[PDB]
Amino acid sequence: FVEMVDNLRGKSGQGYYVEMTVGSPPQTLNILVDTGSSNFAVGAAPHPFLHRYYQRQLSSTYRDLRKGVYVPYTQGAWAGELGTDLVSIPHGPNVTVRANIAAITESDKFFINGSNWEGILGLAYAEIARPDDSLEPFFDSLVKQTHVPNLFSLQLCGAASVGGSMIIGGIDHSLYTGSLWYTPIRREWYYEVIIVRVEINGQDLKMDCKEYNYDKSIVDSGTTNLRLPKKVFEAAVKSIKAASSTEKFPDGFWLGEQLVCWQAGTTPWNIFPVISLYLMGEVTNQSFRITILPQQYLRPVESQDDCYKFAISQSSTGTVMGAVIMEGFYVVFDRARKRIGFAVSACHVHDEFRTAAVEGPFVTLDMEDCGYNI
Amino acid sequence: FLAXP
Repeated sequence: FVEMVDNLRGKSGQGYYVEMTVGSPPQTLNILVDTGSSNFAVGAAPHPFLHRYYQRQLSSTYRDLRKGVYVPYTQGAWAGELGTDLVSIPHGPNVTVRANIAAITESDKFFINGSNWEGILGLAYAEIARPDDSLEPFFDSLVKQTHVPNLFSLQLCGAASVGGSMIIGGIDHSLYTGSLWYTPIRREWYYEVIIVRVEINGQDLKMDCKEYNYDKSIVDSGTTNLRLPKKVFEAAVKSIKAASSTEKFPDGFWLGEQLVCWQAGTTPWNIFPVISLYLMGEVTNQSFRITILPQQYLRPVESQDDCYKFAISQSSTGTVMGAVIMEGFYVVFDRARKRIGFAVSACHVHDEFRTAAVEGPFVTLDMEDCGYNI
Repeated sequence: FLAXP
């Protein structure tokens, strides 16, 4: 794994990408790591925001599946041509696999100017692949064609340069401290988990736990924010407001439309509360909690000022534990054991007084009832 | 990143 450490790069707020190669001879591309979808896709035609792109005609091993595909996301969408080719990860396992590849030929609000990635690696399950579950996702193909164990882990390191590690096939202990706590994957489609309690600076939000998972809760490396179901978002904002008493912020700030700025070096983190999500544990009536700091949910936007955007936002399609959550943690996607592990990240941003945390056990009854049905 | 399901 030492050869996989620090294999992720990016621009703050623009996405974490791994270098991959496709075709013959190898065409090097930067690919966004996305646990929130299941399609492997690459820019395959010129676009204002692409420095490079997949040239199918230059790959001797490219196969045209002669079928189109369309993939819509919460933010953006693209359409393209299905096909297959040979795929390797330079700073990952030493192997070449054949995999499905969507060559993106049309897109809207998908590519991000200056982000330095040209494609996306959907790491979730076949069930949500487009056009349908018969289009084998990359990680399934990797596992089937090699001896790479059915597991990967992500360490996303926040901030304007960003970095981290995608450890393919294992867990690198130098990337975390303390204990790993596991939560079951409720269902193999997205990486769906179950949130059983929410606290803001130790104050219970006091909602029925089903609200926290309406209509699902997912772990998504390809989404910036912590996105909460509308009802939960409103309650969270009210509680966060109350907690941050010494300062009043405009409505626009809480909607992510206005930045808050302070003299460089004087950000009063102490004003804002920590936020804890309790997750269903692997043992009956047992939960654990992960706690994030405002250094996670107030994201720096790029003079002599530090400006931040509030990065907790509303969702119409359930909770999304995005980069805001993941940057505090080393996260183990244990597909073999149908579970997601969390530990305190060795690289998370914090201060001399508070730290991101993973702690348990806590007693929580009837946790299974916290799941929403359908 | 998927919308729909």
